[PDB]
Amino acid sequence: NYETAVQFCWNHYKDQMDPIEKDWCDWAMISRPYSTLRDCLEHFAELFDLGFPNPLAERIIFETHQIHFANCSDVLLAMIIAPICLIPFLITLVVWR
Amino acid sequence: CGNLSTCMLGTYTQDFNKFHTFPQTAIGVGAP
Amino acid sequence: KPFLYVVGRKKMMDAQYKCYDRMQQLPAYQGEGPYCNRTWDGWLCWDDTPAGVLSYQFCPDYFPDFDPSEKVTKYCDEKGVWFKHPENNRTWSNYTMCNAFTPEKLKNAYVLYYLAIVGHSLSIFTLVISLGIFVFFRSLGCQRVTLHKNMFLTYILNSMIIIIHLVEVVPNGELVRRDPVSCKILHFFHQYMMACNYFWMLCEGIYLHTLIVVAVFTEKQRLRWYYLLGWGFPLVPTTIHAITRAVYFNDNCWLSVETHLLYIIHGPVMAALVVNFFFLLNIVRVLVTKMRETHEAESHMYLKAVKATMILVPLLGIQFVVFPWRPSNKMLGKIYDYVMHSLIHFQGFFVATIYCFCNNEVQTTVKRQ
Amino acid sequence: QVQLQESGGGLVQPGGSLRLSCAASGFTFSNYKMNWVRQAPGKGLEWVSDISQSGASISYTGSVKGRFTISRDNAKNTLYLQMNSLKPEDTAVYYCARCPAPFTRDCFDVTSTTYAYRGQGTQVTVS
Amino acid sequence: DQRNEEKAQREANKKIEKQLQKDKQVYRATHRLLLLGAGESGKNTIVKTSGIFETKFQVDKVNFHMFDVGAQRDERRKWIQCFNDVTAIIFVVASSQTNRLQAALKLFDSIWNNKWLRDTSVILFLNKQDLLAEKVLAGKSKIEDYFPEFARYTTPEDATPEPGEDPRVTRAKYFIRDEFLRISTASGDGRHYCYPHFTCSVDTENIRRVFNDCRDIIQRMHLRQYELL
Amino acid sequence: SIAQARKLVEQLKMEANIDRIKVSKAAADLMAYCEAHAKEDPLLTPVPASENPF
Amino acid sequence: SELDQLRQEAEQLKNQIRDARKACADATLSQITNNIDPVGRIQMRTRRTLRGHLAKIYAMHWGTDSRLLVSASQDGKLIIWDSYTTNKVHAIPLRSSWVMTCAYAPSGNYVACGGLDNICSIYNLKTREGNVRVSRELAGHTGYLSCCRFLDDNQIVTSSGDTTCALWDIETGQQTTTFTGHTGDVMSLSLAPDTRLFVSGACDASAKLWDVREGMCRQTFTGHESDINAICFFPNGNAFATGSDDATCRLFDLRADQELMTYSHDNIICGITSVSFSKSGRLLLAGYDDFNCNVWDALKADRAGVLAGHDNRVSCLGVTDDGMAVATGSWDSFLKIW
Repeated sequence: NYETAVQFCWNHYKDQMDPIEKDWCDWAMISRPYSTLRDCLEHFAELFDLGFPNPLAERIIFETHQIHFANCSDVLLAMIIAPICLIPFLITLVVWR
Repeated sequence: CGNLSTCMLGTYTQDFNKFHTFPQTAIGVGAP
Repeated sequence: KPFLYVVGRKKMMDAQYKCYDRMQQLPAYQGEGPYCNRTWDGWLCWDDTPAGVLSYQFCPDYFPDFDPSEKVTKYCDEKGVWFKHPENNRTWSNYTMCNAFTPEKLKNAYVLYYLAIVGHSLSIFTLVISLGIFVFFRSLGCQRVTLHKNMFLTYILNSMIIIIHLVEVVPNGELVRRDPVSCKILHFFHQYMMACNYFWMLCEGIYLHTLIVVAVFTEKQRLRWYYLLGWGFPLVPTTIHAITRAVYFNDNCWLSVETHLLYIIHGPVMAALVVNFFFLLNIVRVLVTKMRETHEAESHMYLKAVKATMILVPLLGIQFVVFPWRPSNKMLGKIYDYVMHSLIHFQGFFVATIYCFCNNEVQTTVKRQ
Repeated sequence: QVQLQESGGGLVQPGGSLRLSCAASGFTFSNYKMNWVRQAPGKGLEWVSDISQSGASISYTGSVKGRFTISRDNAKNTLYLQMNSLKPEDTAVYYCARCPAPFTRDCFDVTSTTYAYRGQGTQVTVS
Repeated sequence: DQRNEEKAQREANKKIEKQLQKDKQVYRATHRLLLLGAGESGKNTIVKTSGIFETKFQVDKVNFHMFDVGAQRDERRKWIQCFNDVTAIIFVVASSQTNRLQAALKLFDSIWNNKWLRDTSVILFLNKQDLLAEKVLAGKSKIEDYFPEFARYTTPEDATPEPGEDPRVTRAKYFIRDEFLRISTASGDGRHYCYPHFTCSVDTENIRRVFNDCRDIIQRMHLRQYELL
Repeated sequence: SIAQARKLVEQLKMEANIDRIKVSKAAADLMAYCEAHAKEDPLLTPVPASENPF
Repeated sequence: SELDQLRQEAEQLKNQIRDARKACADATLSQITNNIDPVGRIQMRTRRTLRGHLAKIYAMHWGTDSRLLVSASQDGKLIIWDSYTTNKVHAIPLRSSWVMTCAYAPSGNYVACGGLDNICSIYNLKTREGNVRVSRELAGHTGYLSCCRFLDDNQIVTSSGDTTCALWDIETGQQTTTFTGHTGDVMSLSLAPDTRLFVSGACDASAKLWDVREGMCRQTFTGHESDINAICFFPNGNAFATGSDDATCRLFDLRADQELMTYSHDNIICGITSVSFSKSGRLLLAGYDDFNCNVWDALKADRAGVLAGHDNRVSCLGVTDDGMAVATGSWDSFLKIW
């Protein structure tokens, strides 16, 4: 049943944490390794009526946030203001050579 | 942008398009 | 998975980590007996709340069919647990109010869809006649009129791509779900002609400012720059936005506007309409001055100063500087969306009926021939 | 043949009265404006008074305003200048000049040194 | 072959059209004026043989083309129609024998009401202002017997007095202006305008008054194109 | 002056003995000239495209 | 003294000359000419358009070959058009930009132009070098030039605003005959088919008739009531039409000494600026000031056509020597070949 699926990817997530180990309490480098954890819980438990907030899954995701975060817990506007800045150089050019 | 007079046609082009191409989700029924 | 659903799950995981981390640092609190503890339903986390205290929270913008305007109605009874829906008999949260307004807004938005077509249908039928007169009658041909031909040529082509876009990409679910190259190319032409249309309102404003206010004697200036600022200049912001859109935020047919890359197009445009607004407070400043020297009556200098303002607004496109934003309320947006779509969609008609039909120099020329 | 003949004249004392009847034969008297020009002895032709097409406007110069009165009879084509309370400086010929072109509010070259649509004049001298 | 002479004409129609295009720019870059000053009124020195005495002078890179019409006959109704395309008509009036002012008042009325000159603005130059200050101050007051409405006349509230002038002359100078500004307002329609000015024929800035007045005519002409004014 | 008033009489005198004929004889040539050259008048009747330069 | 006596003989001579005209006024072409065939509405359309001029066109004249056409404008240009293919054969830059007349030599070698400069300049087209230059600078007049016409390659008849017509000699540059007798400014002239007589309508409402051999004034007509602005000879040489500023046209005659017909409409109030006849003298295209070329009829006196393809007033009008085209100029620089 579902219990065979929770412990399946529970230790699998630990295998993906090794490259980013000792640096898990930041927000940037946890984008990909964290999003793939829920897909296991969602896909295997879709048959059951408890969804993602599964009592079994609720603890394993709450405990996951305890083994890791217990001790620790410009290029966009450049292409925007440059074309606007180049307009008055042309608005002055048309009125005065 | 969004809520800007110049892209009002684009903002409309998105909200009107979301009804046809994106199905409605379950509002609490069989879900969170 | 669609791009909006991809960025919805990507944003949903940011709240799941933030909420579970917030439940760790925040300590517990003792309420009035059995109370409503903190639970994560799946979309928003709720904090510890005493029994009998309902919590209204804005629904998330994860899904495309969800608007953050409405709120939720999550409730917990006195026994000490959250509300259980009678059907599933499990924990429940009321997200109905978020999407309940979608059917009513569907019919209200459909009215604007037909307004954008009938409004753009007169921008072509009443403009080919307005353009077919200047090209037929060359006696009226002046530097003001040759700029009208380009001013009309961008009003026409912009109103043809929008009509094609509104009837091909917008109401077809298959085209957006299965993203083809054709729609993205059409969006590139739609964003180029729209920027070219909003840029020829500046060229027609600069020439008006360079003919009345400044440099009245030096006339017959070369049109090498007017033909470049209008038709060739919009190629710079549209191509830069196009290459960035394809590498950073590639939405389904680019119809989505929830990106800051659109400011590359709506920024130089919003920087040109303000110049036209600054070129409108300078034309009226002279027109009022040219009526005070005649020493007329004060009750007549204003009757003509409003007639000249309400005719340069369609030409210079002065409707985005007096309404540079949309209000957050709903009692104003119901009229704002109706008063802004009437000036934009019917702009090609209001221009063709003032400077071509209501022009005294045309009313006497055609009546003679 | 634009022919403008006048009448009246003779010697009158200062403060008397005279009626200068100006005949007009050869053109439509209504379609054209009328003028009165006098020539002082050894001086240039000056404009005295004009009348509109049909009694609309009756303008005078400075000296004859209130003293003289110009009127026209379109049924008789006779232009009149009812003079009253004359002054010893009014001793001058009185030509009956006609405006050059019809149905216009402009009149040009009526006081010119030589003009074609003018009369012979009457020696209106004051004793 | 019989079509080889065609390109010889199309090349003749090319250089000529190239000359007809470089001449179109220098023609519309020069504003043609008309000096129609009264006789013995300093019309020649109002800005300072042949049928027309041209006068080329520039004001801030704007070359004006004034045409002093001399050696012509008395009748002007026929030849005044050729000056309908000019920018303005410099009208010089002698403010001081026979009646000099009435000779210039009836002439201005004819130009104002001329069908061809209803779209041509007129610039008024009331000359001989220095001599005006001497006739009214002392001597024969010829402005009172040549005009019966001057005795019961008061200077308007819009009068700008100048230093060294008699108040009786200011009431007389502005009276002649109101006599010219009565025909330009009643019989007017709104196409052409009249700009009165005061000059003594010795002003060293008469080219500035015509320059500013011509800039107001082109602006009012451009305002008429866009149906603004 | 008086010397110019004589010029009007000395000129009008010779213009009185000029030969004159009735309108029925002087205007009858116009009716004959118009009818004679009516065939060669392109303004009266339109000519085909192969007969006019335009 | 003799001043009153001079008027007694003048009034009697004016009455003796008036009674003689009444005796020859049996029908005045009003009762017998009514039984003719009217050509009806003759509709014409513009076939060409010359838009090369910058200022208002004031005059034009066709050549003997009926192909070339010289036009004078108020910008200082004397462009010689080719009416067949619309080609600017020549573009003569004139000294004075005030041009009021122009003419084409009967041989096509010379071209003249007058204006407010009182000078009638002669330009040589057929030059050995290949360029264009002024050949003669005729001076002497005291008024603006109204119309100029060429008798031959060495003679030219002019008419100025100084109430006098002249006859110049291009070989030497001095005039040989000074026609005098008009009271108002002569506005136009037209040579007869035989270059011996020519009429000249003046501002004094009098149209005279001169003889190029002497300074003699043959006849004088005073039918009109305002300034005569246009004149043109009949193709037969025994009649001429006159347009005036009183919105009427009158066809005079030489053998009758009086006007025959008087073309006038109740609606027209604008003066006539240019008139000319057709090849057969059947049409009288008068150029009115209402931007329309009302095509009258010399016989029926009925308006049988109107040409309204003009923005501004029609300042000049010239029919071809063969009757194929009717070129009308106007103040909007558009010379349309009808």
